[PDB]
Amino acid sequence: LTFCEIILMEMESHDAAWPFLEPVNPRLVSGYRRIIKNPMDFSTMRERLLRGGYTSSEEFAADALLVFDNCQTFNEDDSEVGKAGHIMRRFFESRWEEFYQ
Ligand SMILES: CN(C)CCn1c(=O)oc2ccc(NC(=O)c3ccc(=O)n(C)c3)cc21
Repeated sequence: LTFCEIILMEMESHDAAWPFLEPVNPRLVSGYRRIIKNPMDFSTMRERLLRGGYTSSEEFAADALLVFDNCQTFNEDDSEVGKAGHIMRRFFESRWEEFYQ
């Protein structure tokens, strides 16, 4: 899972990562809690990873993909947040394939 941490750090430093660094505060984003039932973000992933809460790379990847699937459900593809989610998903998938094929 050290390679999960490497990928997480690269995601956290990406130019398109800004929507995903911290949990969405649903008080500030109308409809978020109604539409997205299983929120996820990179800081929540980091807290779990550091504490040993992922028992396989698959569990970590499922949380990453949940970030991107939530983003695609909630936001238009041509919105700033939606565009960022598509970039981040492809970045994740590309880096993932280097360590986990
Ligand atoms: C103007 N506008 C494009 C940016 C505003 N803006 C900012 O200046 O700093 C931010 C920091 C975080 C957020 N996040 C969200 O808007 C959001 C909305 C739906 C969603 O699914 N996610 C994952 C994130 C927005 C901002």
